[PDB]
This record gives sequence, C-alpha cells and structure tokens, in this order.
Amino acid sequence: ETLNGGITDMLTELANFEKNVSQAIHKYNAYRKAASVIAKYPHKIKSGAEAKKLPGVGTKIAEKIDEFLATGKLRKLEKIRQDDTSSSINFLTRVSGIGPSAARKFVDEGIKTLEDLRKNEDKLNHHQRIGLKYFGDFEKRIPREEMLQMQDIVLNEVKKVDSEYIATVCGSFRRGAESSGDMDVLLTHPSFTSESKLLHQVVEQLQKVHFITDTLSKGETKFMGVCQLPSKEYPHRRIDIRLIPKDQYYCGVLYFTGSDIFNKNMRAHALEKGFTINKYTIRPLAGEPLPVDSEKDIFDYIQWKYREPKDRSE
DNA sequence: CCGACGGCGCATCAGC
DNA sequence: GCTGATGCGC
DNA sequence: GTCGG
Ligand code: NA
Ligand code: NA
Repeated sequence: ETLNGGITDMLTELANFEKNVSQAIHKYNAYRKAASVIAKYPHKIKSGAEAKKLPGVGTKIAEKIDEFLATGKLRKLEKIRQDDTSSSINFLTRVSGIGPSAARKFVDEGIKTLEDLRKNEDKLNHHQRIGLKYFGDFEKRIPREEMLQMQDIVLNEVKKVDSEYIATVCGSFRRGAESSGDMDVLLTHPSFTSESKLLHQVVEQLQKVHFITDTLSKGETKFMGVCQLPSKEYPHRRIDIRLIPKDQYYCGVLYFTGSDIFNKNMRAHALEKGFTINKYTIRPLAGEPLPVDSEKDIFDYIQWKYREPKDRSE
C-alpha cells in the first residue's frame, strides 16, 4: 500500500465522483480498472509515463499521476472534495438503494445528510429506508467465522424445507477469504430446469427462524435482503439468494465464486479453445449449451485442470 | 474518429 | 389497468 | 477514460 496507495486512492475517489456525480459509468469503471492494475504493480511508480505502460492507464491518468507525484494532491480532486453539492451527492449514494439519480434529486431539494433522510422518510422507497436503517451495518466487513455460522444456518434451514435442494455460498468466501462484504447463496432443485414457489419456501423458512430480518427485493428467482446471526448483538448483513435451473447451476456457481480476474482469464482461455463461457451456459463457438454436471466439466471442456476456489485469485 | 465497455432481476416510474 | 423504460445493485 | 476496429 505504501508503494502506490496514494495513486490508487486518488483513482478510486475519481471513480466514485464520475459514477455518483457526473453519472459517467464508463469513466467510473475506467478509473477502477486503472486503480486495479496499479494496485498490483510491484514497483513504486516514479512517473505518469511509467504508469502509462500499464493496460488501462492512458494519457489523462498519466497526467494526473504526474501532478500527484509532484504536488502530493490533485487540484480537481481538492476542489471536488470541498464542493458541498458534489460531496453530499457522493455521500448519499453510500445508502443502499440511493444511486446517483436519487442522490442528485435529494440534494436538489436540500436533503443532504442521513439526518435529512431520517426526517424525510416519506420521500424514500422501501429499499432506501432499509439502506438508511442499516447504513452503518452494511459498510461493515463480515469475518469468516461469522460467515461460517451464517452458512451453517442457511444450509440447515434449506435442507429442512426440502432435502433435495442444493445450496452453495459463493463469492470470495468460497475462495477462502478471511472476510466478506455480503453473503451470496446460489440455490437449485431437481424439479427446476431450463426446460421446466421454490425460492419463496426457502426465504419463508429463513424468516421463520428469524435469520432473515428484512427484504429489499424478492421475485421468483432472486431474493435480496438482510440477515442477522442470533446473539448468545451481531450487525445486520446483506444476503442475496439466487434460484438457478439445475442445468445452469454450476456455471452460475463458477461465475459467482470468481474472482473477477479469474473469470476474465477463464473466459479468454475458453475462447482460444473454441468455447464461450458466461454466467449461465458454456457453448461451442455460439451453438447450443453443453451439459454441465459440475464445475470440473467446465474446466474439461476448455482443457484446463480443475482449479480449486482457493486458487482462483487470478 | 468513434463505438464498446457487465447483463439482467426486481421495483418503480413514465406513458398509453 | 397495461407495457416499456429507468434506476439500482451486483 | 481507455482501448481498438
Ligand atoms: Na496504457
Ligand atoms: Na447506493
């Protein structure tokens, strides 16, 4: 972090302002991509020209790096931080359910703080009210030990509903991360295929044992909500539950396990072998989806040795 | 030069 | 009432 | 904002 952390922080902050204030999602991801490539660069950057050599770093970011290296700051960033309107809009987006559009509209009518939000509940939708309620909790990390306890409850209640369900907790947790941002559960059932109330019954049971406390959104295939471990008080946590057809399950498991870089790498290697891999299916290049009965079958199609989630960092 | 860049489920808005 | 668009999160 | 057709 001592290497280029000042630079990566700069780029991340620039990314947020492009997304939240300028509403320029592609510049946001552009800055994120540059922040990422620099964070992995194993040398202390001495000039913008040096950084320019990295994929994702272009002329403008090189110039910004040069300014930061010679001054220790960015004039535009300094001004942006001081701007009451831009900083308020940017801050409100930290509330789950409040995006750039809602944030801008709130600030336009003088609603700029959590306090302003708290006294204007009528102007918030259901999601936003929940995001406001658990503002602090949602920004907390989840230690692996708690994630394990959360997994214990999910797997137990799911099997209690129907022992033929298959549930897999994915995300960085499955790769063995020491902490998580949330819990992502992938769910399937032999009766659910692409050719032919499964989710509801699982959510219902998890609510019954007081694990799930709130609901952000819920349909026939995707639940997004809030959960909390029983106290022997634990912070409330974000949990998503996805119902996926059996024939698409393991492609989904692979995708949502990650990492993002590993997925990009696995898709690239797949393309050179004559296959295309998305989150749903794998198809020869696109023809019809190939039968997939496990994660390993995906690796075998692309002539890869089966990679354990632990080693899917890159 | 200039278009692509994560794609889609759900909630809610815009409009008929 | 509906269909389609938009916002949002991931 | 950067990349590449
Ligand atoms: Na570059
Ligand atoms: Na938000």
